[PDB]
Amino acid sequence: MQTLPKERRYETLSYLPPLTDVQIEKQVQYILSQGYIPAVEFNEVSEPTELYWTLWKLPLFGAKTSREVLAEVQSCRSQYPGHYIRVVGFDNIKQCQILSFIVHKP
Amino acid sequence: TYYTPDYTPKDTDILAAFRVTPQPGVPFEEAAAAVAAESSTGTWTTVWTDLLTDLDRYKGRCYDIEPVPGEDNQFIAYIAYPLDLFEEGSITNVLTSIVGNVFGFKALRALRLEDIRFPVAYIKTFQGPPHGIQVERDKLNKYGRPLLGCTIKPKLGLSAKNYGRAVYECLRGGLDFTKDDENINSAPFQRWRDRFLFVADAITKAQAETGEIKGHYLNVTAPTCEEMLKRAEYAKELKQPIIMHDYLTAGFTANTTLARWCRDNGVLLHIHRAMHAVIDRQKNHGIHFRVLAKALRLSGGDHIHTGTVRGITMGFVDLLRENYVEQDKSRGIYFTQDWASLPGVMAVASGGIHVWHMPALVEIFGDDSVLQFGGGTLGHPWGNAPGATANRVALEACVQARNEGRNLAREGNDVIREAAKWSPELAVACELWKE
Amino acid sequence: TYYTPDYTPKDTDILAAFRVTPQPGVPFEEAAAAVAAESSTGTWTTVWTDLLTDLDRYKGRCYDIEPVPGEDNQFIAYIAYPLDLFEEGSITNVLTSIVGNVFGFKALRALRLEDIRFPVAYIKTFQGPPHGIQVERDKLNKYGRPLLGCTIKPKLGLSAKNYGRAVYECLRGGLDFTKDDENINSAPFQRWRDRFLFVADAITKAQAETGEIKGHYLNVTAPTCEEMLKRAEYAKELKQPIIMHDYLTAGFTANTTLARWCRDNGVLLHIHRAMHAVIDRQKNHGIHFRVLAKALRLSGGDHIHTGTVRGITMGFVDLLRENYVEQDKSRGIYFTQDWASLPGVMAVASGGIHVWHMPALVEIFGDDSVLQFGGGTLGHPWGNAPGATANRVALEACVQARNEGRNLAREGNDVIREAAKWSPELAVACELWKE
Amino acid sequence: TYYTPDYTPKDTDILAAFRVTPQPGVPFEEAAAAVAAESSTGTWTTVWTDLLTDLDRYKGRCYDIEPVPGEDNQFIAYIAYPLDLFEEGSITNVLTSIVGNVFGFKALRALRLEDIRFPVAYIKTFQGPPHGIQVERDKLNKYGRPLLGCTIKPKLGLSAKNYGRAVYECLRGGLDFTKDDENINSAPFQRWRDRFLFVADAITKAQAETGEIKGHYLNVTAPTCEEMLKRAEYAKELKQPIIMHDYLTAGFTANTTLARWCRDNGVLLHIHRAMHAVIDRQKNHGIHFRVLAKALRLSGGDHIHTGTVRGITMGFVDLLRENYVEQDKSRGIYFTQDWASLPGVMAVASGGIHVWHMPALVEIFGDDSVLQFGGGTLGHPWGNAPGATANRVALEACVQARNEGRNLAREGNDVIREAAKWSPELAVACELWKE
Amino acid sequence: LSLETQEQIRQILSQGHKITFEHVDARRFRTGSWQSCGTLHIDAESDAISTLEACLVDYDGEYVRMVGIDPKGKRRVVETIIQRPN
Repeated sequence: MQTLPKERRYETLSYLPPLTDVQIEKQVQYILSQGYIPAVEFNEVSEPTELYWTLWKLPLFGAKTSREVLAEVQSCRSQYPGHYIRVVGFDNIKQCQILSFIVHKP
Repeated sequence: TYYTPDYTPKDTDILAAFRVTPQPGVPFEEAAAAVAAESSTGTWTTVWTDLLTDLDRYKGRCYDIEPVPGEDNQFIAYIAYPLDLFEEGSITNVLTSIVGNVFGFKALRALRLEDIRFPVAYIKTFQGPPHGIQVERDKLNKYGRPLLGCTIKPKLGLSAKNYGRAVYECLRGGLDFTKDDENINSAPFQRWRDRFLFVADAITKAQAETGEIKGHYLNVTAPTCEEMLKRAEYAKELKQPIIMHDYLTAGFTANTTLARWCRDNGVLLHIHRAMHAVIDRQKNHGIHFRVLAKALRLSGGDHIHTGTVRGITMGFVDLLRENYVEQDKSRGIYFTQDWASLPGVMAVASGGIHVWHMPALVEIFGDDSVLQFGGGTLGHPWGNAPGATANRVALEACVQARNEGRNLAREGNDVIREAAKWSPELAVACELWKE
Repeated sequence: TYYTPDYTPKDTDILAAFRVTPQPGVPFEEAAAAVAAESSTGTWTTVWTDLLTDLDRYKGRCYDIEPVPGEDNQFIAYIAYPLDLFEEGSITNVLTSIVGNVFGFKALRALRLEDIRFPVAYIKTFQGPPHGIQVERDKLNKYGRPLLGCTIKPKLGLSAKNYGRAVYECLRGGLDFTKDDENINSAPFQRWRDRFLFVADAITKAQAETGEIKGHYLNVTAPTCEEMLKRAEYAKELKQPIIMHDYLTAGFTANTTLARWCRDNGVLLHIHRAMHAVIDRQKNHGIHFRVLAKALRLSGGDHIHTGTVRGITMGFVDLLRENYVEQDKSRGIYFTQDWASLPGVMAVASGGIHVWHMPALVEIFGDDSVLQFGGGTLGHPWGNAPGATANRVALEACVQARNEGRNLAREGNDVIREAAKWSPELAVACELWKE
Repeated sequence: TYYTPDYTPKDTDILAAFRVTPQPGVPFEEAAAAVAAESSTGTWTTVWTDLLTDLDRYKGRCYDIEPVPGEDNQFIAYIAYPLDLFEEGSITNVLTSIVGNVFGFKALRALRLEDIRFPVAYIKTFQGPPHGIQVERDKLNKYGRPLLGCTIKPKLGLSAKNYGRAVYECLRGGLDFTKDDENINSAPFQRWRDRFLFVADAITKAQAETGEIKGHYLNVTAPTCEEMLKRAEYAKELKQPIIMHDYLTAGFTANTTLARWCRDNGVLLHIHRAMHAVIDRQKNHGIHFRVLAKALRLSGGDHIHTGTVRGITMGFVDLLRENYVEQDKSRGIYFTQDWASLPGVMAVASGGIHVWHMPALVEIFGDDSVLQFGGGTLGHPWGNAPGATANRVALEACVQARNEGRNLAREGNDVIREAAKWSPELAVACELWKE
Repeated sequence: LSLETQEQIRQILSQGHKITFEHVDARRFRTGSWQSCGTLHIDAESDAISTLEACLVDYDGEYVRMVGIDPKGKRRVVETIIQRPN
């Protein structure tokens, strides 16, 4: 028997070990493949009550390859090191977010 | 004067599919004209009062007979009912007019309603779901993945405080939701108001811990309509995002006043399908579940139990989620149903599943469904908190594998065993629930 | 640990009789322990939470197995449920706990609930009938004789005014009551409020004419619980002695809040048994009507449809009227039921009867029953008013013959033909509906 | 026709034990038939209206006479009353029908009701206690030990603020509860609303200090039923876990509407037994307290004053706590009472006890009781806060000694004195209240 | 095995009823939770007196009681406590 340690969790893909930049590339490849619109979001503090983070630039409407979304990730990581950042995927037919996962911790 | 094959159904008309088994020596035309008559403006004799009202306009009539392949005195009946004769925004009437006393007719041994089509004009009168799928994900802030629920065992026995602690350990590990059993109401051993107060202390505790929005379905089902509304006044008061109800047992009218109230107040409602197995079980007699699923979507409901797995089950699952669904006779769907922008109801999968059925249920149900483990979480060797982290890591593994582009039918047993290497809690559960 | 034959049922315990058809290769002990378990504190696996609560005290258990004569893999199962685990004054729970999902079990093909015994302790929590037989005769001032009702035909078509006049001519001749059809609710062609106003003008007219108390059953059945109560507020307002409801279709919870309201206000309620034929038809599958009849008596109801005729039908008729009924296996009754001073429900006989079935139905049903003619009154050669006086004189002839001391089985055709000599209206009806 | 010895009592029947003292020259049979008659369907003359109703079924009758040993014209009468004739969920009727005007009969000088048995069927109609013992311990989070209360002295004199401070110092030391006096209502010197506001400030103060859940019984007893509910609306508003009522003086109907309200809102109710001593004092005349204790358990109540000590007191103490209690004539119990899963009421011991009666009261009353010190806490040489710590350490010493396995009858004075060595507060109180 | 015990044994078995004997320790007697000991549905006097002396000795310091059971559906007719704890 083992007792479960207390951990502060971060929505989808947080119970898996922290993601490698290759695992990052495969999950955004899935966003552009299904035809959804990938975007970058940042916030100072992470809490269950607040449901709007500060949007980074615009949703990248013209995204051909998954590398263009990775370069937008590293430029925000450089600008705000002490911020929470996550990448989302808007769908245009069903008017809802498909995917929401957290990439950098302060 | 009830059997008219030449008739061509209109768009503002409700159409029904009956599987008929007549008494031997009864023709295929007369037993078809008898259920078309006995459901709407039908009488055993000619009465004089029929000459003042226009009988031709209001009457339901059989337009098509199809004999069932490989079956003797077994055929499908298609009857069309004018739109005007039903009352507006009430399941109670459509249920009452059609499938009233056409059942238990002396002319026929066995009868089964297979399907029911709603014209769009009739669909508009109802509220439908108080929220729907798209609305529901937005209030809870959860995307990408199927949602995870938990049923507390045993069903009746625990004190209000013991219930409060058994719920605390489960959401702590990383379950989305916890659930009350379908037969717990206001039992002498735990009164509802005490259960409602201790569950409130354990959600706020695990909310400030893990840092996510957590919930618990508070069964509201009550004998009278005052008690039901009054219990719900208390759940709103403790700021509870969700409650739940059994619609079949309380009745459609009980379920109706509730949904109006729930849209008024912005609480999400779970629906359990208690007492379904007595009507929809027999393939010769009863009403098919897909009829009752529609009736639910229209009554209103944010969640609904669909039952665990096959060709038949995906028929009425895509029927509750999609805006437009096409006629497919192999799947089990007889008519073209078109929903007028009405929000979708989320599929709930519960009843005897462990961490090895995990690859099978994410692929078939997809993304917009709730996966609920009754016996699979509590019965962990290490307790409720490790049993939860076990099922959480196993879902997130299959969802990551699916995106990258792996077939979970082929590499289904493969992704569960890789994940079992770096997490201790899944290694002891893979051992226990074997193949 | 569920199958225990040595157990001896207590007095404060609810007992049930199931007709079981197992899958071949399934023993008679395991399929019996599975429905005894799956209805109450039953789980497919051993869970750890069962060691904190006392499972021995709460569990339902099978105490007696009886093999059905002349039937293979067919036997009767007797299960006993402790009193404590059900909630007080609610049919919804007793229905939900027992016959929930024991149906559609993989271990068994066909299942049928035959009977259900209520201990007196449980019987006391309910209101039961708002009035009963004795109370009902006293409000209407009618003694000696069976009461006569009438169903207006056609079912859907007539205007609110035409309905108002077709009801006026029937009570004028000498019917006690008139009745709305089971599928008329708030149809576009006649709205409920208009129908409620014209029927009010025709009762007061024929009341001041013939000099007797007349009534009409105003169908109240509505989609939501607000509408139902609000329509009823209007019937009380026009001083209507009776209304009516369909209990199966609206649900038990809808039917419950109504009966409480009806006892509060002193209006007599008629209950139609719409949609009964789909459950109780098959002798291998469903629930027997006698279970649902009890459930009605307990929910509450002053009248109930029993269906027209035989050994089985008199079983559940004497079960609804008598205070004490004895176990009789040939009649169809499995248990000794004892009612604690609870008033009786009046039998309603409707569905395809004419003036020649008149001797047969006064003798079998007796004195405390309502005889209802759908097609038999309107379809008279001379109209609604002569068709009523026809059925009135034919009842009063059989009731006078019975008192003096004549067998109506022997001299049944004799009393109808003597009466046909001095009354012109019965001479033209004896002609038409022959043998 | 009232005295029938051959009669064997049924299970659904209420049975009563009367101690009768007839006028000299009156036989033992006629005075027994007269109290059996005058309580239920009894009249001094034969009236004609008795031949329309069935008198045999409804009548209460004396079945057994037992002469009291060593007493002339003194004997025990046993009368049985059919279940039907009482109204459901009302103490008011059962009290009214039986002990109405059989008292002050000319045929007899003295009369005393000793005991009263309730059939299980009748017990189910009531709510009973709003919570019970098991429920109550769970809301307060207190286990192992008897709970400690305090009565503020003097009874009438202190201002609303002075009351607020005298309550603050007591719970600070380490008492569980504080209590209002039985004659404080809405006295001119302190209005209820002011008293209700200052006690709210002192509980929140000592709650954040010692780090435990604290309470105070707020006397709600009011002249009218509006005022009573309206004062209680205010206690719920300041989030008070407990209030209290005097049931005898306000009446059973006042106490009833309250208990329904209290279960509705989840507030624990204390009951004081004010004005008990005028009825239950005399051994020849009145009603025994055990009858009234039963009547309380059924009316509802979470606490009840039992009185300080012996063979008689433990008779009605084990009668209020236990689920099943057996007939014991030496103890004072005449009938076998069986409670249907109804929760137990906690014993309250108050009236003239100090730190030396501490060993005697933990052993006799056991674990599930409340020990209350009126004069014993305030009258400490050092004040209210040390006087509280004196009684707290003295209880915890006896509870620890009991668990290890020491007899508190032999070593009772021993444990109090070896605790007096390391705590200064008990050394000055041991000094003051000596032997 | 008293004179009251064997007359009730004989009164139970003279009705065509079957005897069941049940024991309980003092703690579970609170909640009226008794259990069967020995052989159930006893239909003769000597089987009744033999398993009575088996259960008086097997559960001495417990309650023991005799049940008269009507074999028709197994209905409980008559209940009587023989042995009580010391």
